Parts: sequence; C-alpha cells; structure tokens
Amino acid sequence: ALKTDQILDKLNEKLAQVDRSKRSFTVILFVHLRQEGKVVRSVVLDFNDLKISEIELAVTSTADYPAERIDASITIDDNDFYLVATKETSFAALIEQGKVDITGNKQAFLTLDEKFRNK
Ligand SMILES: CCCCCCCCCCCCCCCC(=O)O
Repeated sequence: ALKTDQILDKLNEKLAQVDRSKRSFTVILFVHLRQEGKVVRSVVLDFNDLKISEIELAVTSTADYPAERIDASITIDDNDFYLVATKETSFAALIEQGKVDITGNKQAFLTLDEKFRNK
C-alpha cells in the first residue's frame, strides 16, 4: 500500500486528455519507488504510448523496454513521488535536496516538471 496508489487515477486522467496525433515528448522513464530505503514497486512512465504500467520489481530493463530504449530512471521515495504528482514539489527541488537518484538523461525529468505543470 503506497501513497502513490492514491494518485494513479488522477494521472491516468491527465494522460487520457493528451492529444494523440501531435506527439513531441515521447521519453520512456523507469520509476523505482522506495519505502524505508528499499525499492518496493517499479513503474514505467511511457510517454510514447501514454501509459503508466507496473513492471518487474527494481529491474533495469524488460523485454518490452530494453536498455537502449530507456531514456532515464529515477529511484525516489513513495512519499516524494506522491508530492511531485500532487504538485506540492518538483523533480528539480528533490534533486537540489539530494533526495533522488537519476540515471540516464536527467534533463528528461526537468522537462517533465515543465510539461506537467500545465496539465
Ligand atoms: C510527475 C508525474 C507525471 C506522470 C504523468 C503525468 C500525466 C501528464 C504529464 C504531462 C504529459 C506530457 C504531454 C506531452 C505531449 C507531447 O508533446 O507529446
């Protein structure tokens, strides 16, 4: 039971409203959610197909998303991800505070901050 579970419906709502025929931001982001310092759930934010889906726990790549296809990955506490998703903080602020680990293209998360704020 994650705080993040409480906000998934609202995020799916916002994804459903994105226009499908004029696509410009199509990154694949892996998100590894922590509770008490260990990864307890992993999800993919798939901006190509515009979906969020659960993946195998803590994995680096999958058959559908091989390594060369993943743009960036973030390890983040469940509570902090819920705060970003509810627009109470940003990825930029969490990076400034040392609260997250990001591999791959860090700029993808900073750009996501900017796109999400208008949605
Ligand atoms: C911070 C968590 C975000 C999770 C997903 C939020 C749902 C909408 C996010 C913004 C959608 C970006 C739209 C890009 C459209 C495009 O130009 O291709």
